[PDB]
Amino acid sequence: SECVLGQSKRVDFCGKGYHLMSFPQSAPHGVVFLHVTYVPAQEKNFTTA
Amino acid sequence: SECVLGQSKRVDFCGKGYHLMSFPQSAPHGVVFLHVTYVPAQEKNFTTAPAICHDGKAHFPREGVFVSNGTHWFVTQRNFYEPQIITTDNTFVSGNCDVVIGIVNNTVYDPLQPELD
Amino acid sequence: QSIIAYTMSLGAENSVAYSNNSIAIPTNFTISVTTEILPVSMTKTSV
Amino acid sequence: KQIYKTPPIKYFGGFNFSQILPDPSKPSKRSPIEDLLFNKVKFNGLTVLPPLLTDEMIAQYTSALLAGTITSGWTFGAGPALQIPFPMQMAYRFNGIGVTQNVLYENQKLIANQFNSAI
Ligand SMILES: *[C@@H]1O[C@H](CO)[C@@H](O[C@@H]2O[C@H](CO)[C@@H](O)[C@H](O)[C@H]2NC(C)=O)[C@H](O)[C@H]1NC(C)=O
Ligand SMILES: *[C@@H]1O[C@H](CO)[C@@H](O[C@@H]2O[C@H](CO)[C@@H](O)[C@H](O)[C@H]2NC(C)=O)[C@H](O)[C@H]1NC(C)=O
Ligand SMILES: *[C@@H]1O[C@H](CO)[C@@H](O[C@@H]2O[C@H](CO)[C@@H](O)[C@H](O)[C@H]2NC(C)=O)[C@H](O)[C@H]1NC(C)=O
Ligand SMILES: *[C@@H]1O[C@H](CO)[C@@H](O[C@@H]2O[C@H](CO)[C@@H](O)[C@H](O)[C@H]2NC(C)=O)[C@H](O)[C@H]1NC(C)=O
Ligand SMILES: *[C@@H]1O[C@H](CO)[C@@H](O)[C@H](O)[C@H]1NC(C)=O
Ligand SMILES: *[C@@H]1O[C@H](CO)[C@@H](O)[C@H](O)[C@H]1NC(C)=O
Ligand SMILES: *[C@@H]1O[C@H](CO)[C@@H](O)[C@H](O)[C@H]1NC(C)=O
Repeated sequence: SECVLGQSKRVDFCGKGYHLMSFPQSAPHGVVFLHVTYVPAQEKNFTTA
Repeated sequence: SECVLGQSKRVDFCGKGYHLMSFPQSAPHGVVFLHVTYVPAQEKNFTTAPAICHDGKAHFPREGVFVSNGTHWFVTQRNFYEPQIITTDNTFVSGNCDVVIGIVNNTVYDPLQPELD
Repeated sequence: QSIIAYTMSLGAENSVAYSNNSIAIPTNFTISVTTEILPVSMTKTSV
Repeated sequence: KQIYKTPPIKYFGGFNFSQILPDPSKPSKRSPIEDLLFNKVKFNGLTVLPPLLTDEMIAQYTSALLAGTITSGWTFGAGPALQIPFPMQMAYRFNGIGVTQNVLYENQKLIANQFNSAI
């Protein structure tokens, strides 16, 4: 319900990173979730106020 | 805690639809939840575009989607059909019209000039 | 009128009218109410 | 509620989902990844009963969830399915995490190509 039929803000509930979307797959006696996440990269430092 | 003492964004945790509110009732050895939800109805289809070009610049909505009724384009909010004219106070500018795929030409109206005649 | 047997159906079939420049937006809404029931306790027994 | 189907063209602004959608050239109609997933896993009064739902029927629930999401996002879980172009669906999803929506629209090809390799 919360990872496939919507977008969750729950941390680590729908994969590692910032949740974008998920796709289900069927497995024998189980379910597999393909978690699509947003991960930032290549930071620079700045002065702030 | 999460359905009665607040508003939840968890899907299907507080009923079917968009959670508005819930009321508890007592049952013998149990609890009954009356879930109040928001359900949209009666959709219409429209043509859309991600951005609008004006003066060679790309305009993106602050909130909402661009729709076309067949002859004119409007900005609407995403959850209820309520069109308004596309202005410089409704949108923001970012980038040029060379990177957005599917951008369309339209007029974005500036309120300043017709006040200054 | 006869115990018939069949292969259950999973539900009404429906195609979404997808295109690359079409959107569907609601113009009205309803307020729905639904129930959910949860047990909280049993009888306390002692032998 | 309903069993959704994708349109014949199967081209969603680039994003390529062929590894998770069913393969029409198979008796089972599983996806390429589902075929891998099922390839890894009577006595003295004892018996094993069959499940009520066959695995074909489960595959039909999964393809309906996939077809609903790729074409209407999350709207079909709260009411009627409302179509919106997929590229615009992705842009709303970046907005939900606090990223401004032009990041997708100006970089649509990059995100779609990087996704396709990552999957
Ligand atoms: C789309 O909506 C517009 C606005 O309602 C319609 O255009 C006309 O716009 C002028 C102002 O520029 C109004 O005075 C007219 O009353 C509008 N006509 C109508 C019928 O509303 C336009 O007709 C609509 N397009 C379609 C295809 O329905
Ligand atoms: C949207 O409007 C712009 C600006 O008028 C159009 O850009 C022109 O495109 C034509 C070719 O179609 C060129 O000959 C002109 O030099 C362009 N003008 C400028 C100022 O660069 C653009 O083509 C329009 N888009 C559509 C789909 O009609
Ligand atoms: C939205 O839906 C409601 C019905 O659920 C509409 O309200 C009804 O409108 C008709 C006339 O069209 C009246 O005869 C009914 O008495 C109304 N019902 C109620 C409960 O008031 C409403 O008009 C719809 N809105 C639009 C824009 O179509
Ligand atoms: C989606 O990705 C698949 C691969 O996962 C593409 O199918 C392969 O395409 C290459 C050429 O690019 C062929 O050499 C392979 O034989 C293809 N594999 C199969 C199983 O046919 C597919 O073309 C991609 N779809 C789109 C629209 O780009
Ligand atoms: C930012 O500066 C700190 C030292 O103040 C340094 O350790 C860090 O690596 C720098 N970050 C980047 C991306 O250069
Ligand atoms: C929108 O158009 C599609 C065909 O492109 C059609 O199947 C669908 O029923 C239409 N929606 C409405 C509310 O008319
Ligand atoms: C949508 O696809 C049609 C072909 O089915 C094509 O003619 C049209 O240009 C496409 N629209 C966009 C915005 O790419």
